[PDB]
Amino acid sequence: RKSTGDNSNVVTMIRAGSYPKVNPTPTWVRAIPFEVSVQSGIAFKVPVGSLFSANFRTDSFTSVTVMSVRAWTQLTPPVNEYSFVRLKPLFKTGDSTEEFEGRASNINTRASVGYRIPTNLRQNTVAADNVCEVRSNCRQVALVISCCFN
Amino acid sequence: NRKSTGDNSNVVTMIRAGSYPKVNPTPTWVRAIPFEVSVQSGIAFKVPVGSLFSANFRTDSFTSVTVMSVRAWTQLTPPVNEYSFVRLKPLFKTGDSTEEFEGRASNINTRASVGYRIPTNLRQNTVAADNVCEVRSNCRQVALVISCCFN
Amino acid sequence: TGDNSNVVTMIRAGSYPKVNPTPTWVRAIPFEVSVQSGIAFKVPVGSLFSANFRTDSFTSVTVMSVRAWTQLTPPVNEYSFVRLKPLFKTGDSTEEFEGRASNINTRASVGYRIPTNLRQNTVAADNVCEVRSNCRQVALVISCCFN
Amino acid sequence: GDNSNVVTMIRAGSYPKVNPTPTWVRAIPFEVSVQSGIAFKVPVGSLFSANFRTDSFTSVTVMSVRAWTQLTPPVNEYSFVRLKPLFKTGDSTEEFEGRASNINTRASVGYRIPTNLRQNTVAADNVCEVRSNCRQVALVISCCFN
Amino acid sequence: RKSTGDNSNVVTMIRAGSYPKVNPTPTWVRAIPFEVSVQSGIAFKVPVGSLFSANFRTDSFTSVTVMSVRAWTQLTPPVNEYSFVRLKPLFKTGDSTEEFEGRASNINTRASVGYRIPTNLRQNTVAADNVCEVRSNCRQVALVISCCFN
Amino acid sequence: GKVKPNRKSTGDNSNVVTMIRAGSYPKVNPTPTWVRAIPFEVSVQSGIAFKVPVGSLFSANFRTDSFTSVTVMSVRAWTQLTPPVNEYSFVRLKPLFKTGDSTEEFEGRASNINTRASVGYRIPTNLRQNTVAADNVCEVRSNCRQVALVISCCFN
Amino acid sequence: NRKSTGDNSNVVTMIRAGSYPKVNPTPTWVRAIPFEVSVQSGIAFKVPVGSLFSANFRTDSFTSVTVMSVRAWTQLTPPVNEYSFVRLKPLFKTGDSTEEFEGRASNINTRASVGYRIPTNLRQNTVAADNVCEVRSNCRQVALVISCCFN
Amino acid sequence: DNSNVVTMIRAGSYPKVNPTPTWVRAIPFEVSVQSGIAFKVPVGSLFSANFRTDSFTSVTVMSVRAWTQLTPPVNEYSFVRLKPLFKTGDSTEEFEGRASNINTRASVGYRIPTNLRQNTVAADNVCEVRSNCRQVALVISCCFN
Amino acid sequence: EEFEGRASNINTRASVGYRIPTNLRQNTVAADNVCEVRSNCRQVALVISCCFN
Ligand SMILES: [Mg+2]
Ligand SMILES: [Mg+2]
Ligand SMILES: [Mg+2]
Repeated sequence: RKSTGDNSNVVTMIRAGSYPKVNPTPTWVRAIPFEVSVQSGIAFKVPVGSLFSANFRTDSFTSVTVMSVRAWTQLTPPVNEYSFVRLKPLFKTGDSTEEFEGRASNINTRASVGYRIPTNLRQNTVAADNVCEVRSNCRQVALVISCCFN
Repeated sequence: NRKSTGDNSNVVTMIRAGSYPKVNPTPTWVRAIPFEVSVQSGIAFKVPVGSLFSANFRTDSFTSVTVMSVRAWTQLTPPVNEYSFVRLKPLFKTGDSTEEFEGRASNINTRASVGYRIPTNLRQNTVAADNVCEVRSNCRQVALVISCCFN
Repeated sequence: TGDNSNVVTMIRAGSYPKVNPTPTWVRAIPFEVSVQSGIAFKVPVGSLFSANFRTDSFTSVTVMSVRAWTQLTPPVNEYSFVRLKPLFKTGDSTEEFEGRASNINTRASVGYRIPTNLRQNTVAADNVCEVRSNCRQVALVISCCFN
Repeated sequence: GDNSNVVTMIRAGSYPKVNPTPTWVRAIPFEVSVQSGIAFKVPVGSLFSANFRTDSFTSVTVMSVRAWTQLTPPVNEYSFVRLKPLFKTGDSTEEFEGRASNINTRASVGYRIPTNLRQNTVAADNVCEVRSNCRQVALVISCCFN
Repeated sequence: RKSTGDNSNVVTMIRAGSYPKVNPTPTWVRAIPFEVSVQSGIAFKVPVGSLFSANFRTDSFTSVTVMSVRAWTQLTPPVNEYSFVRLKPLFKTGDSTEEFEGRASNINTRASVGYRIPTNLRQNTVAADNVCEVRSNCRQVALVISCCFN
Repeated sequence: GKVKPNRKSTGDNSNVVTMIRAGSYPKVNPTPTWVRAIPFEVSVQSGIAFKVPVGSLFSANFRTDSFTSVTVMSVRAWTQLTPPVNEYSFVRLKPLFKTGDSTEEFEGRASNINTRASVGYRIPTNLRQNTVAADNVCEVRSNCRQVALVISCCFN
Repeated sequence: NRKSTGDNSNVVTMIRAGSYPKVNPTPTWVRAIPFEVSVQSGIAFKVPVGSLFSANFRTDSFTSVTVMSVRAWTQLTPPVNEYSFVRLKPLFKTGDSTEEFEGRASNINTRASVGYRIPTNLRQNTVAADNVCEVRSNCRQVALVISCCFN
Repeated sequence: DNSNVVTMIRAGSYPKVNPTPTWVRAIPFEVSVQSGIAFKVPVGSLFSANFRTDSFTSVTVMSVRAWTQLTPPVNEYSFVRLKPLFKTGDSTEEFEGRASNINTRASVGYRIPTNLRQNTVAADNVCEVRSNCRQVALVISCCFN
Repeated sequence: EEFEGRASNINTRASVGYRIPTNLRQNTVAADNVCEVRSNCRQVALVISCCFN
């Protein structure tokens, strides 16, 4: 039968009022997953521009406030080795020297690690800027960046 | 309660991330899209859903949308001696409606406003080729604010 | 003790309200169909739009539940029965909701409710369901929302 | 049951009492033209039309009448509108008047018909006299079609 | 009288009454398992018709309301890669763009995605229709679709 | 106990597709069992019992042609046609079992000629084994030439 | 009241019967059937079900019976110097058992008894041709008492 | 108890037995009746292999119920009377019942008090039946012994 | 019924089983069979909870 309260099955009028405040191009909190190629014994600078793309619905943005960064190895490690990945946060005001590392305990398993950016270091970064250096015995690294597009 | 409320520190801190989660590069997005449409005095006007997908709204990677409710305002002044008015007639691919949700301005200098909610049992996707509602008014332009889910 | 005035009273009206000259209408529409022995009859949604029901002004409707009764006596020695197979534009069903009489002189009846996820609009060209019966006519009472 | 996502059987019983032409409580919006200094008699027939889904009715029990000035007033003047209820058993002499305190704003007033006077009216009957300095008055009539 | 306040070991009479409502062809809520072949870099469209088959006892149905969809990689991934799988729901009233993706964190383990269809999109579907686009680096994906046959 | 409160409702619902963080591949079964009330009719001669074949339960008309076995739980019967002139309808059921047929004659008679007669019987749990198309459910005697059955059973 | 000292009356009364009820001229009747069986030394005797069906038990009208529990007693004195004993090996059409539920008398002049219950999942009907169990005993006769459900 | 295999019974002394016990029943059987003529129902009708009671020679009747088994004469509503009978003395009641729908059975029954519940053999009569329908259906609650 | 079970790790066994309802727990002899077994693996290992009698 379905209820009649009221009635919940047909269009109903909305007693709107004054025109509100609008914004066609609002912000957007997201977790952007993407991968990068990494060489052995060399750090790779993760460019912020990768966060802007139609593949994420974010190419309408030009700046992004990074909150946290997480990385997983995306390919198998060398023979006899265990996957490992490292993150060195970068900042326009001053690059860091931390090497947040994670090593797999099962060769067949990924190695993972992340780092949170404190509030006092949460600013906008443009495509030209770099998020962090990535090091890994695996040739590709899977990244998942929590950030705020604006 | 209270205290730290998480971490609240001044430098980067490690995250003991684990197994690669479930991700989605192209998620959904619930939005309130504002956009205008020109109208003539005496003729209805079908609002194309294709107006909701546009780079002006960041809703450009989408091809389908589920509309929840529609609200309309007269964007321009009415003719001389008249009070603004605006009508909305919901439209559905399964069967157009005959409602004419109408609102009128009680002050000539003020907008007319009206809107309608779409019940859950009629909230299916619409693409660019589909329509939303017929709009009537004595004002030559109508401002729409449409609550919908992009997917 | 519950009566108000005996003369007209003023209404301190305000700003012109939101109005709708053509509202919706939740109804229970009764109508009959003619059914042949052993042949299913597609009930046309267009039957619901008619001045006989004050619904000639609608072109769409949301059906909620369908109830059916046999309108005429069944064949000799037989008991009445009636069957409803829901029909949907998105995918016809194969259910055969059947009710039977226990007294030859009595009507057979059965109905089916439509879940909220399948309650979209239908126009005259569409069909509600299939009807089968040993009786030659079936009386239906369709609960529906005109809009 | 609502939680169901498919059709479910109904164990219907006796053929119920039915009515293909039921009644309907409505708020009917429409406008009427008015000349300066002349009262206009509102016809009940303006309530029976396929613009209101009511062309299938012939009688209606009016409950309350509300009016708003639909067009601007004369220069220098504030809008006003009056209503004199009319009844077949004897017209009234009240002039329920409302005025706008801002020239750009509509003037509004309405009256309630008491229970004892809520009888049917037909297309030839008249609801009330409308007076106004604006040339068109919008009316909303809460009534019961039957 | 059963067996004196027990479960009884004998047939017992039922005082049946009027002939009830009946339905020889009732609805059926099911969780259908089946596999689909997926190649590299291309999306496969899952045909709703795969749900109608005598291998699921459902060849008597011509329409079905789908509720949820779960995918699992059915074969091992390419050398050095971690399995993954994506799911893009499809609807007649408007295909979606979500690429619900799930990856494996162990090369020898499956990757699992799943997505639920809201109620307002739970309409029937026939064999000619489709359910979703499947992507995966594995040559085959196992699917378990929770649906309602009617 | 105290199952009185609570509500759940999946914490309300939404309007768009949502991800499911599925896990391991579950256990599955493409050809599961099915509990059913199967309605069908059988023709009866006057004063001659008719053995109801179990094979009637397996038919595409009931969506069960894919089953070759079934466990019967309860049998209910109704006279499907009018009785003889001057007679009140009646129907008898005699349960049949492979391990030993019964001699019961569960009988129900109409108290109005225009009305159906009805009766049914319940199979105890210690007799609810499987049956195939060739086996029989019960005998059916009646004064009406057709009997309507509704057999509550579990298709496996 | 009414008839003055009714309810527990010494007179006939009227029953306001209604619709004709569901009848069954051949119900089931659960029983405890006592009967004897002759036994030879060192030889097992298969007890036939068709010993439950006899006008001596009013059961000549049944053809099938569901056995629930079997009980046995030595019906004649045992050999010289011996204590009575009796053994039961349950038999089933779905598969014969190998148990030997045995009893013995602690006084030579006293009967030896024993029994076994049939679990629910094994309580199907049995016809005359079938067997219930095997009986062994040093006494030339055993008395039985079977709890069974005729139908 | 709750198991799936035979279990032993620690039986004791041989118990009291009875191979031919009593039996409480609700025997149904039909009898022809002529118009304006009462029919004496024979207790013998209660002893038959159709009821499994062919082994009883006596029975204690407790209550008798009757339903018209065939349709009534044209224009007439069905009815049926019961007159209890006893060896110690026949009664003169006529517990009557009349159908309120020509298509419906007429029904009436009577209950026997404990002081009149002695045994009756085949040659004994339970009651006289009268009706306008040529056949009457009887359900007798009785204790076979 | 075809009660199936698959392994989420290639190196790991796939497992599944079925319960027999009380009403179907009769005796079975050597000639009888218990169930059919299908598998892509060449050898399957069983564990049958049963009551010998
Ligand atoms: Mg790795
Ligand atoms: Mg005005
Ligand atoms: Mg009669």
